[PDB]
Amino acid sequence: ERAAKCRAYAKALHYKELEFQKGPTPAILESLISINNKLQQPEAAAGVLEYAMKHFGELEIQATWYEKLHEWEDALVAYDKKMDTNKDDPELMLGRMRCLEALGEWGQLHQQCCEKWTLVNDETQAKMARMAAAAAWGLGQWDSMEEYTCMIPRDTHDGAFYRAVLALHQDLFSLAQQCIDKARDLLDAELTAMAGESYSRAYGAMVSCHMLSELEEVIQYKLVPERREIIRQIWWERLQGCQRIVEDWQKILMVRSLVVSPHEDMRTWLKYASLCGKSGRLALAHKTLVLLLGVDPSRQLDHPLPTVHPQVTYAYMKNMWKSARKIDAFQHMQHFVQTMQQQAQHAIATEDQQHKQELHKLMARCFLKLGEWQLNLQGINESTIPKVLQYYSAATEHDRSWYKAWHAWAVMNFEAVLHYKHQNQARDEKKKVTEDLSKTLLMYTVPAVQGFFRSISLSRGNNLQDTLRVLTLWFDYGHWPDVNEALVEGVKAIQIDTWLQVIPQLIARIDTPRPLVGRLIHQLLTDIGRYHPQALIYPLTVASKSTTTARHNAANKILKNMCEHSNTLVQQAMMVSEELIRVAILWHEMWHEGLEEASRLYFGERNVKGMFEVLEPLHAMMERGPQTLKETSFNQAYGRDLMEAQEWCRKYMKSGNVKDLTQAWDLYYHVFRRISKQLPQLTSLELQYVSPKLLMCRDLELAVPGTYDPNQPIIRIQSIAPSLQVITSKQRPRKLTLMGSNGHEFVFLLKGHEDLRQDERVMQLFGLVNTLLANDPTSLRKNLSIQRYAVIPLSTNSGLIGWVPHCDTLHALIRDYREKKKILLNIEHRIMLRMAPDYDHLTLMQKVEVFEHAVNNTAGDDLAKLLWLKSPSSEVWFDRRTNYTRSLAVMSMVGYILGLGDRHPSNLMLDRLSGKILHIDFGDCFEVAMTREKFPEKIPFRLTRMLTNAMEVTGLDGNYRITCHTVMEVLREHKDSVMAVLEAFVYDPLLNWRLMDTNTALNKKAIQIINRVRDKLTGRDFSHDDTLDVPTQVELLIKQATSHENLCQCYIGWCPFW
Amino acid sequence: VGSDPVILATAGYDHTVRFWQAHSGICTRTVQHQDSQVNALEVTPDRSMIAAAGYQHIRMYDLNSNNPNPIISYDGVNKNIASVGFHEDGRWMYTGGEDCTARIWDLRSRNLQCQRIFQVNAPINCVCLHPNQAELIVGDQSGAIHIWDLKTDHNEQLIPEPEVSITSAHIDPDASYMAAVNSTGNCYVWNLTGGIGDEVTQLIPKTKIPAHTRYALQCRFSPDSTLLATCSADQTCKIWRTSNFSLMTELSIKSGNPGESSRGWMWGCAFSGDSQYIVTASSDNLARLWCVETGEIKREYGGHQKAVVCLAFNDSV
Ligand SMILES: CC(C)n1nc(-c2cc3cc(O)ccc3[nH]2)c2c(N)ncnc21
Repeated sequence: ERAAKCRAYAKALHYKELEFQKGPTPAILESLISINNKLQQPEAAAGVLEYAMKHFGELEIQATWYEKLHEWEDALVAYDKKMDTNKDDPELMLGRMRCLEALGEWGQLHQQCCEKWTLVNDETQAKMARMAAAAAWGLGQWDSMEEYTCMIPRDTHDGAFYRAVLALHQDLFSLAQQCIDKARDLLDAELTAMAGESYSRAYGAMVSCHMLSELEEVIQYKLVPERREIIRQIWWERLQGCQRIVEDWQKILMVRSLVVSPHEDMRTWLKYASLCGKSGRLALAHKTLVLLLGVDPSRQLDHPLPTVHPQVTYAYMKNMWKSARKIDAFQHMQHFVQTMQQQAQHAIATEDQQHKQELHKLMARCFLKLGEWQLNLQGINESTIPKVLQYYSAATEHDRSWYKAWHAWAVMNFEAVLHYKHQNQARDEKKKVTEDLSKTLLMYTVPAVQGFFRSISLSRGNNLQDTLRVLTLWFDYGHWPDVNEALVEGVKAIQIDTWLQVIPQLIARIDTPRPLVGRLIHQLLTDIGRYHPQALIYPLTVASKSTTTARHNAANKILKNMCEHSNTLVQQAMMVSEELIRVAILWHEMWHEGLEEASRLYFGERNVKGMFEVLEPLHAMMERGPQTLKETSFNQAYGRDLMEAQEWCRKYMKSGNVKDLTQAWDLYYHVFRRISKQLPQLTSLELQYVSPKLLMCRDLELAVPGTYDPNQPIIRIQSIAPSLQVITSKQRPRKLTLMGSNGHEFVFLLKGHEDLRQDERVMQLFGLVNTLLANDPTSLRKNLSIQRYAVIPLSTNSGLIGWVPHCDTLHALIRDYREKKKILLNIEHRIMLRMAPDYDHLTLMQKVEVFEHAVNNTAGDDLAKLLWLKSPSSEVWFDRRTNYTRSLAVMSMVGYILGLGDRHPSNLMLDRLSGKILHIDFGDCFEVAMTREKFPEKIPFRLTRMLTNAMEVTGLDGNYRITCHTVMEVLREHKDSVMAVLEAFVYDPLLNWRLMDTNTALNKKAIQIINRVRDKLTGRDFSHDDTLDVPTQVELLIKQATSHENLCQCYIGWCPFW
Repeated sequence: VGSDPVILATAGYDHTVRFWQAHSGICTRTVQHQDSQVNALEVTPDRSMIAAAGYQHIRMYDLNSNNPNPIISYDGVNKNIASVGFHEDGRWMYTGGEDCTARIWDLRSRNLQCQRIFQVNAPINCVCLHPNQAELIVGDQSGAIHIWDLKTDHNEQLIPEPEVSITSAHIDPDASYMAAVNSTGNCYVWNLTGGIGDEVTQLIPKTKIPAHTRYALQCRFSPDSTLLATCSADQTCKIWRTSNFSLMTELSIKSGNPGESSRGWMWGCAFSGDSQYIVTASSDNLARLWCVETGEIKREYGGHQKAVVCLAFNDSV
């Protein structure tokens, strides 16, 4: 019955929206926030209110807007403004008061109640009572509570509630007992009275019911002396666990206050204060700590802080820093530590070990802040570097374990190395120079290495960054024995597990010319070979077949070492990969691309030296002789011609004719025409013709590609499905399907000619970003995540991509809808050309019209509409939309940092079961797509018109933007991890090729890209000088991603009207 | 066709440049301009030949030879050519391009090259020459207006509101006023400190007119210096009193019901010599002749298949 109630609503919202589509009225606007609320979709509705503001300033009084926007702090100062400018206006005061009762400002709420008591208004008299009761409750004054309770009706849940508290203070537990059971029933009946279209009062009933059950434990704490630990435990646990915004916890604690004074709870109230500081209610956080100190809002401001409670002071000190006063904050810390170490070294009379310890651990935290703050106040230079390093090492001493302490120390050391290296590039821009430089860099490198190692061990599960960092030093330091010693110590020390995270990076340096570096890598890889091979074969197999000798040499060595070990795995994985590369581009397909290229060089470029380099590897390719039926069938129908076409080419080499060369091309064009015919015929491949070995494979010990992870029992290639659908495309990729040793099937895309190694590290980045999103509570609240793939490269050409189920490309879903609804697929295109045949060459100004002309005479629906018709219900329609909006936004921000270009309608897709969106093809990364010569992207991410449409009405105001900042905030917080990963494959030696395409050393280019990235993660991506906070930068991005000027410039294929 | 005392020229996306006899609506001659839309048309002061600024070329058809094809083509510049303008004495021609340069062409000599170049960061939408032939006003997409002294080669720049592309600028014949119009749809008016001859030539801000909500596409002064005309993407040519800077007459083409999705932008205008009439270019494939005072549509020159983006209009003796 309850699941069927929201269905009625969802289906009403659908129309309620479709109505708003036809004309936004404050009428609908009202009934939209309401229905979205019953649907307990708060943030979506909060979007509706934004639209309410930015169009109708018309429930008026900016303070009433700041009040519905739950921004009490803004509404209070706006209500003062509106009260002092105007008169008394009985309602202005009520709002002015509500702002206080939410802010917990009992001091002002009680005063404002008594000081203004003409209140000839009798409703004003009624409302007055409820507030000024709780106001007096926070101010001790029980007489004042009773007076104002004697004015709250016993009919209201509120009237019955405050009686329970007055009884419990004056010790009347039979009264208090009954008052609770009546307040329960007066709220039970009230939750059916406003049966949906209510405030966060359905969420705040859970606040009152919580308090009522807690207030029954306060009863238990009066009569039975033997729950004084049971009760405090549940109180304490249902707190670190519980998540209720500041305001509610005030009230919840106030219930507990009737029994335990704050000075016995301490940890409770410090935990509470802690939260008021993170959420940013510092003025409040303070008042909690001043009470706990029992000493001044340090009004005696020049005086030292009281060390009476070392824990409380430390809170105050950081509240001070987070607050305005921060040189002051830094001071009190230096001194506080000094007072603390003396309070240890002397005052520790033996029989007090726990106090000593907690005291050393509090200090390590202080030392970390000291280093941290010092940096923020001064920056990094010759005078800070020693001090913070000392501060951090000091922190290291007093905690020994603690990820953070060891981290901070390593990162400092590592930034000292950087600070000096980057200073010396400054020096060389304009012998004893290098000898002090090498002494300098060596001095900070070794401890850096050391630090990262102890930090990694203390993470375990969460250390990608540190791990990657160790590598930067390891690879970057062309090895001076000192650094090498420290690494080899570390390698021994830290678990093997670790390195799996990093395998692609290691293999990128298999063939390091530096000798001391290679050795360790090989050794490490072979030990990673010993425990979890599988995690190693595929990647090693790729390397073992590499044009570059060094690579495939040293790759083979490791594989050899793995045979004394797991031989038939190395053997199976060896052949499975070989065969898949044969199956990827079949013999004739390679002749088809190689003949097009060779004809461009000859007939179109007069290049016969380039042409000979195109054909000769395809001739030598077959020189080995056919090995599969398909290779022989080809050989018959084409081989004789081709072998003798080369004959004529090799007569021309020696004769230097052109009639010798013209007999060859006579034969060459013959087979091209034959093949071209048979190419649209390739719509399936059967194993038994194409690769027999693979058909034969039964129950292998090799694991189904990209499925291996410890924790999880190994899933093996139990059999390969006999047929591969060939998706007809420009690269006819195959749809390979394997049978798993667990039963379930595994599908893949077997791609021919795209270097999948980039998209691999891209996945790596997404992995991390997922972890970050799982760990941010808000993002976890909303299920925010990226869809990642299994990318298993096979060679520089080929690779395997994990097949995601239930997905169609944006383009597909549309193509279908348009054909179903009888609309010409490319209509916006045809319209544009009808208007301006020369569209591509128009002025920006001119284009914008042609573009607008198209948009205005075509449906913006499709995607919105086709996603409604798809839905089996309406709640399923609704959640598929929630999932959509969010997933799309997540990638909007992530995609931005990555600089992910080329987001045309065939490069993204939609999971038709969840509603979520997914991006494919991560070639065009970093500004690349925008830096290109012809048709440069101006868009930061596709936020196109039918994507906007498909969201809620009031889309970008609602869930989209909210989810935008959230994601972006997580990203900016963890700006270092995110950058660790990115640097890792910008400066990857085998991937720098995607930046010399600015033509159609790299040291300097790679530098830019990463700076570009940091800019994005610090809000400096726009104005060089400003430092834009998230919501601004976000707003800026949406703006840019939306601008008709930007879109009408997009390459037509991108479909800027979709 | 240049022998008629009234030259009226129309260009657009339909690969023709059409010539009209003002007083009738009959199209006189029509010329082949292929491989691009026309961005700007301007008849040379000499009335011998007309210039057609387009995509990476300025083709120049003859008004006297009443028949042929381009006499002069100018090439070798990439991206669009936005504005043309001539200097009174026969031989100089100026151009603003998307390639961020204002260029000066010697019409009395050979070379696909140009006598001078003035680089800016950001493309140049419009270029016009102060009546004193001494200074060229250059507006670009960044929202900067450059006064280029053709003697001192001194550049001096002025941004109004902009972080906004200024779309067109113009300067009244009497050299008292200069006007810039931008993509916000604002119109800026400056007074001219007539430095000239041993020059200073300063600009003193007078008004901002909130002319349009949509893009403002061109601005122009009547020969009188009486009126200021502003064409826009809001399908409108607004004519402003220079005494008041208030709206005198509004010419527009906006359907007659909210659900018609536009049809046509007001791309350009040119006043008549006696400032009595105004010509109008629009994306609805028409040029139009309006009475400046009543706002009467005194004629409609129909012919072009595709949109119209340019006019040129000549009244010389
Ligand atoms: C044929 C269409 C529908 N398609 N393209 C992909 C695809 C995903 C993908 C991911 C990459 O990182 C690089 C290239 C890619 N290509 C895909 C996929 N991964 N799963 C299911 N269908 C898919």
